[PDB]
Amino acid sequence: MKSPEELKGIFEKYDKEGDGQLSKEELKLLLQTEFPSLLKGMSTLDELFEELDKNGDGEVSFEEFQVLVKKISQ
Repeated sequence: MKSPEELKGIFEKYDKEGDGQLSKEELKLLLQTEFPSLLKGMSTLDELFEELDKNGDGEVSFEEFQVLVKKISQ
């Protein structure tokens, strides 16, 4: 891997709303374009936001998303 903190460089940018986390409006976007391999066939719209962050808060911050980035790989 290039850098372990390579995850902070993405989510935070897709946080173009100003809420600390992403409503799927900002997530479905982060998955497509930069993280296609995951949102490229499986894990569709409601299958990535609810798949790993829906503990019941219609939102996905960076640390809920934390392991998210690690889930996008081994």
